[PDB]
Amino acid sequence: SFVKDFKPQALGDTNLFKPIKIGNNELLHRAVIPPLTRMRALHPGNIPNRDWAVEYYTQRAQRPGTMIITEGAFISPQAGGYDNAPGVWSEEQMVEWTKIFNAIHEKKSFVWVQLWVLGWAAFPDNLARDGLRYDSASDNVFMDAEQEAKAKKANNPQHSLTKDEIKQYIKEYVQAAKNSIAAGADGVEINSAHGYLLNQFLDPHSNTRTDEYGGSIENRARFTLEVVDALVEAIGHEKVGLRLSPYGVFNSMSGGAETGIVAQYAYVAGELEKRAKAGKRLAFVHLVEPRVTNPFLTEGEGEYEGGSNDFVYSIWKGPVIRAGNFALHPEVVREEVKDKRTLIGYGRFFISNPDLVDRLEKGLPLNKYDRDTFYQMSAHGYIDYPTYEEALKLGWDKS
Ligand SMILES: Cc1cc2nc3c(=O)[nH]c(=O)nc-3n(C[C@H](O)[C@H](O)[C@H](O)COP(=O)(O)O)c2cc1C
Repeated sequence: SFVKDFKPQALGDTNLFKPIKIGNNELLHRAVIPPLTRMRALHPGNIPNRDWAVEYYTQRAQRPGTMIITEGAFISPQAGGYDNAPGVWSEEQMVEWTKIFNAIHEKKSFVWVQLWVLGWAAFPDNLARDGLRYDSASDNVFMDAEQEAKAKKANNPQHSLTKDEIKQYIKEYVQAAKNSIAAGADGVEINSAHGYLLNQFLDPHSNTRTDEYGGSIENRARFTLEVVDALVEAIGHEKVGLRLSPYGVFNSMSGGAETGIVAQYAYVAGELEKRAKAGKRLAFVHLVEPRVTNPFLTEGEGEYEGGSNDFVYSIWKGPVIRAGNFALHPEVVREEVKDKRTLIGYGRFFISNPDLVDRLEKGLPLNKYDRDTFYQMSAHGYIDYPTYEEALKLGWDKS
């Protein structure tokens, strides 16, 4: 069915539908598909689903000039920990990724691959199964109760990365970025948000190191900046974007309770723009909004008013994508896009509406999303959401 008490608003007379150039890509509009894990990848091998992947993406790449940011993908075996999330380190993985990339392109849309590294968010059992470590910045702070229960049951303790293992992850980043480009992706996105490894180093609560990787705004931000600097040399700055979540609390991150949280992030921005002046300006900066501090909280739940993302605009002068409870607040997006370099990432509503863009343009009703199939091994709740026409044919009230 459609969203019940939702009063849609046509957004075609806004900047959301004005073209803009991101990297080498020329989008026909500014409503992007943010990275979304759906757990349909095949085990073993973390192979992208060969039965439904192309169809799912293809349905979403229907409105021409759309920028699609893929589900997070592990850059390596030690970077993962989820059996059904896809990888981007093997041939078997890349063969299926090329098919995907082609279909999106055939529909005249673009595709950026999110490079993923779990850190303490990965299941220790899975890693221990395959003889892998349970990595993280520190080893005297854990994610949560069950995460430590799992870790010990499987006798796979949290391991503080050495400077050499940190370098190894950087190797793995470059390579994954190359195979993504080599396979035909328009560029990659560095996931340095939602509490995964990179964020785990940025954050003062999770990072209690004393070396060159801990102890100061400069040191915490070091691992993140070294990936940006490594990927920029391997595939070029206009094929590299960074995703951050300043006020995120997901996966045990500090957020607005950390009095120095803003200073930590203003520092990352300042350095990104520094490089921008040196010619090397990243394709974008993706920003998860405080509106949502936890993706698995209903729209409206986990809203942080004590903080804002606006400060980034003062430092970074490039394109900035914003994701966070925008679908049901067109009146908010209206104001937000009045700014000239801002894109809106729609997540939960891009799952249920493969034709979201047109619905957004025309202020047409939205399809309710089924929270239960987000992470299901099924095609249902995956590729079977109907477009407006079909919902009308189904009679989701209007026959
Ligand atoms: C099913 C699901 C999976 C997600 N997977 C990822 C992920 O792989 N990486 C990422 O950084 N964000 C992920 N997100 C967060 C989205 O990118 C987006 O920021 C979030 O849904 C908030 O926007 P919304 O209100 O439009 O959904 C996910 C969200 C959902 C609901």
